[PDB]
Amino acid sequence: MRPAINRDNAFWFEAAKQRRLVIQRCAACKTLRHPPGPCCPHCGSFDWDTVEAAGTGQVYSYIVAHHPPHPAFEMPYVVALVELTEGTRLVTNLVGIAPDKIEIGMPVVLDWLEADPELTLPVFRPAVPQE
Amino acid sequence: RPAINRDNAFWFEAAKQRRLVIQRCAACKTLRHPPGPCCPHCGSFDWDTVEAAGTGQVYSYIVAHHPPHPAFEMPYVVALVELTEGTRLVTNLVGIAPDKIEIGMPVVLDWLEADPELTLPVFRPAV
Amino acid sequence: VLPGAAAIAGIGATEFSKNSGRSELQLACEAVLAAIADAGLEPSDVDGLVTFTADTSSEIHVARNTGIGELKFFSRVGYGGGAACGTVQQAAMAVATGIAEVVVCYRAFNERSGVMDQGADSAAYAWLLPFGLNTPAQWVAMFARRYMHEYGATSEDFGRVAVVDRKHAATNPKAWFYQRPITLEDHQNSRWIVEPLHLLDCCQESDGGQALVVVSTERARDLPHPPALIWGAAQGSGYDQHMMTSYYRSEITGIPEMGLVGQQLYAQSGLNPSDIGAAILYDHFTPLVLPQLEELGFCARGEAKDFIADGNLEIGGRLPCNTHGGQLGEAYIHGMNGIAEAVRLVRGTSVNQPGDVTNVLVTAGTGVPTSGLILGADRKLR
Amino acid sequence: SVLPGAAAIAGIGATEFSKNSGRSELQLACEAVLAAIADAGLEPSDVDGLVTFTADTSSEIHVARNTGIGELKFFSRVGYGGGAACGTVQQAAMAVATGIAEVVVCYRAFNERSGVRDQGADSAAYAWLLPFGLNTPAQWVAMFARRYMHEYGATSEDFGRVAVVDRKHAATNPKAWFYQRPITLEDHQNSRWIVEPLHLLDCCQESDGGQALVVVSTERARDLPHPPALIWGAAQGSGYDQHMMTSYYRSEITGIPEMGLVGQQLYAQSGLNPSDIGAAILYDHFTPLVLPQLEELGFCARGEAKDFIADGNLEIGGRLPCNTHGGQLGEAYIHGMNGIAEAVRLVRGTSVNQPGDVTNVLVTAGTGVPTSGLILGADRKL
Ligand SMILES: [Cl-]
Ligand SMILES: [Cl-]
Ligand SMILES: [Cl-]
Ligand SMILES: [Cl-]
Ligand SMILES: [Cl-]
Ligand SMILES: [Cl-]
Ligand SMILES: [Cl-]
Ligand code: NA
Ligand code: NA
Ligand SMILES: [Zn+2]
Ligand SMILES: [Zn+2]
Repeated sequence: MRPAINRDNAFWFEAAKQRRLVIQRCAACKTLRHPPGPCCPHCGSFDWDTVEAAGTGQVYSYIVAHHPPHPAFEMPYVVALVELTEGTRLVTNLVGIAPDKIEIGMPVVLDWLEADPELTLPVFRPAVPQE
Repeated sequence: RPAINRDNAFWFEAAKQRRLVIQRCAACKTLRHPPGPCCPHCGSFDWDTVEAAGTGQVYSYIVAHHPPHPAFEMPYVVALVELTEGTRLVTNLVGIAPDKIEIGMPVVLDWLEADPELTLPVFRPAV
Repeated sequence: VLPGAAAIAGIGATEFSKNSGRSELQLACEAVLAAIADAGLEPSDVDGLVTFTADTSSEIHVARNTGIGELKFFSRVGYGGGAACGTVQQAAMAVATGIAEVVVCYRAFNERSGVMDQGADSAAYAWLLPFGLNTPAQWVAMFARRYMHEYGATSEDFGRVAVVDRKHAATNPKAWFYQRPITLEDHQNSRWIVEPLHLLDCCQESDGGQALVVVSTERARDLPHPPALIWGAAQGSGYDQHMMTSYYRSEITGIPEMGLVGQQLYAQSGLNPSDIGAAILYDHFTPLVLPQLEELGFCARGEAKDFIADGNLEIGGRLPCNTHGGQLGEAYIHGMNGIAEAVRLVRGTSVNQPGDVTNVLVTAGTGVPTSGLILGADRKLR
Repeated sequence: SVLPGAAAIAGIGATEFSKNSGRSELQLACEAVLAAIADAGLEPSDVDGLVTFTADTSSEIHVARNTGIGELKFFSRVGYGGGAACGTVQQAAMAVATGIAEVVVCYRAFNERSGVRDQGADSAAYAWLLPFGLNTPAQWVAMFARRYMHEYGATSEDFGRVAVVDRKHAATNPKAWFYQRPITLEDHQNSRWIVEPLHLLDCCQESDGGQALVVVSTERARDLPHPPALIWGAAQGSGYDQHMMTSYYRSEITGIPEMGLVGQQLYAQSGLNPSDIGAAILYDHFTPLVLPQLEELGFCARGEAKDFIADGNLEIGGRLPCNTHGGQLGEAYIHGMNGIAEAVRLVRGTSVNQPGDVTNVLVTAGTGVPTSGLILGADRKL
């Protein structure tokens, strides 16, 4: 699969290909925004840059997909809503943990998934290894 | 292959048999074209078809020059034909140079093979 | 003046099935003609048509097939089932301003039997599909899990919604699950789709069409049925609204955009929650029924589970709910069939009529920009 | 809920109009929307409604979360491409007149020049066109134009005079693509055939860009920076047996009955006659349908638009100054929305080609489709 990339989100997937997880930021008022877009809703500036995330966060919510089967994944699989330390949130996969062991608020850290030779994606794993 | 669904498939199936048809309300017998599932005159969803006589007149027409169309030699003609039955139909007009077409001229039905899976009505001068 | 200016005078529907055997346009035309006839009108009386952005039977195709002919009003509302009550707001607005006299709102599709550009709508999927977050059930599940965390609701609390839906559907001959009620045990035994949602938390897709005729309240008084006056009609989209995935707000366990709908409905109509005698609460998935009750003021934040466990959604309870069976039990016509049930409740003609009902609150799709109505008995004797 | 005169356009905003914007459709929308809000002396958080076209890819929620508009109480679409332009403003005025919304932004933004290019009724309509090679808008219009020539004796030079006056006005408009680039009638007749009877210079080019318009109550507009452009008429129209660009099956196909229907409402709403119209912005993505528009709107007799135009009435010094920005043909093809902006300028006094004081301006939307129009005018008083 190729993500639905256009001019307003290409920067984030390009950073991901370089194994940098980034957050869009207004260059004028420095307010972060995610999901991204061309304008700052706080001050109206169209000038923006990015900050690199620390790579830390917490499970804010999650889902455990059981049925129907997804082709690209072993079932069941987990998608988490991760609240990054910087204060924005991010949907991504949560790997390395049995679904019944997930706790809301648990600390997680960034890892990188090569979804295919063309696509590298950020994913999160528990800060505490599951053995 | 045209944009075929359940409400216009009958027309292209008939065209496959070299029959030009017009949808008709089974209840009040009023013809309609382009087709649709309902009669706007009486509300019936029952319909059948009548076969056209194969005659009509050029009601309007266009001559396409540019840009190029892949499936046609440029220029080509598309005519709005008024059938004797009173409905109209868009088709191509062949067998006449574009500068010789006159509004109102009589035309007769012919059949165009276009790909080996699509047959289409075409019109040419009565003569 | 909008509130009370217009009313629903006609409802019309095809059968709801899993295979209509005919085109979406034919279904739309059938439902539209049925609603027109139900209002005691003729197609030539219609001068307005409203549907959803995604509906493939455009206003002009409906009009030339049905004999509606010319139109002075034709509009769409987006965001899928979020739009259902908005289509009626559109019609009421056109009536109140004199743009149109007779407006038909419709939706018809073969969602059970039927078979990306550079824009922002397409690009929104980049945050979802690469991670396998690809279905509406999963999008809803992300909210439901957090609501459980914050308020201690359980799967059985969501299941009670399914049970009451199916209880009402079981006595509704038009419902897909006519004569097939479920138990809470049935709900809990049904397989996981996406935790915390079981199979029985999720509605199935449907083939069918639904239409509604809106006229002035004065006109409706001369038509055959008790008018269902449009006392409130509202749209709502919240701060940082996304399509099913508004996961980035300070709190994600409510539905702020439904709170905004409700505030307008109560202000428009001059009513309070205590004045509402029944509710049609959009329920393509069960869990968001709970925050809907809270957003609309029927119980305190986090206490919908208690409101439901106490029996208040039952026919004999304080807030009889989804008396047709809901999207979950009757049919998934993206909320439009719920508006029809609200009309029946006002008329007194519901198959599960909970006695006399003066005011009915109806909501549209949850997780999206949304809408609502308050339909009420005619307030004559002023 | 009186509609005529209740609402006004207080702000207009646009990106540059180009052949390659170098940025996204959403960015263009956001730029035009924020420009229009600032033009009205307002802030994004003041906005509570958004209206656009069905095909616009920058949905209301994406515009709102990018610009800081935040919550919305009103969000609707109008279909049929450029036919919708004036209908978006009708929507806004109706929401203002009914109290649904206080501040509504109508917008359209796209990269139609530079951007890369089912079983429902809309898709199926193409079955009557594509198999015969009738696949472009120029060709759909040409079919009408040829019949208009036949019935009324109009010639290609009559259509050319529209292109000439359009380009004369664009030539003095710095925002127009054809700024400083007028044409002669000889240029028009020498330009290559596209589809007879249309030459290249009968056809507008595609554009990249965004256009937005801010609509508020007339009372509120009186406190904002510019002379209010009151919405004295706002109407939609779809005719008997209406098709999408191809209504070839009517008894007569040389008029535009749906535009006559728009005009009837505009005049009735506004209390005006054709003689009261100080200028006309007539949709002109192709030149030939300007002629039947003049007839449908009552400025001249059936079949005599060629004479009305030959007499010089469309010039800046004529009795019906027309397309003073250059039109879609000369300025930019923003599917009619930039024409509404020029009408606002004419009421304000700020057109680059201002013909003097202009009290009332009639604007039309797309031709060949379900369509719309406006009458904008000066404040009749306080
Ligand atoms: Cl994607
Ligand atoms: Cl040919
Ligand atoms: Cl289980
Ligand atoms: Cl806020
Ligand atoms: Cl109770
Ligand atoms: Cl067009
Ligand atoms: Cl030439
Ligand atoms: Na009509
Ligand atoms: Na707002
Ligand atoms: Zn900023
Ligand atoms: Zn009939």
